[PDB]
Amino acid sequence: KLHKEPATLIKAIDGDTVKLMSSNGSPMTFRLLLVDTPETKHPKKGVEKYGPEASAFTKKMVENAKKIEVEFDKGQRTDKYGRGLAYIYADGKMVNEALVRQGLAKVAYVYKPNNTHEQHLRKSEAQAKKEKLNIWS
Ligand SMILES: Cc1cn([C@H]2C[C@H](OP(=O)(O)O)[C@@H](COP(=O)(O)O)O2)c(=O)[nH]c1=O
Ligand SMILES: [Ca+2]
Repeated sequence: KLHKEPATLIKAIDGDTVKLMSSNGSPMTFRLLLVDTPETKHPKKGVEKYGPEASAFTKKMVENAKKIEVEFDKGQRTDKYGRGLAYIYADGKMVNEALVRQGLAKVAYVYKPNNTHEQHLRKSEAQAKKEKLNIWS
């Protein structure tokens, strides 16, 4: 149902933003749907706590994968900054979920109709909270 396709890593930027080579054949910046990892680049809030950890996690995950796939939700495919909005998978593992599960991101920016995996992400977030991991420590 959801549109999914292969992509190739260009570079990991931070915990929730990565540059990939789309099936299109064009280099694009992707921002992970439904999550927010702590900031590491913008002068507002600074280098938030867990930022570097979130960044390291994502980098590790995409750099070690055999296969990267991008899955678009049902509504808009790009944000106002021109970033592609998707669920990213590394060897069939959802990075968006992986981060939440570890308490390295919170569920955020839920913009209907792009919320197909919201409940899934929410459950993982509840578990991380319950286990008092990283952000929830
Ligand atoms: C995740 C996501 C973020 N965004 C926008 C909202 C925020 O804009 P503003 O910058 O105007 O606040 C910003 C959050 O991204 P970052 O966490 O990368 O900064 O990107 C969307 O528009 N749609 C989305 O699905
Ligand atoms: Ca962020």
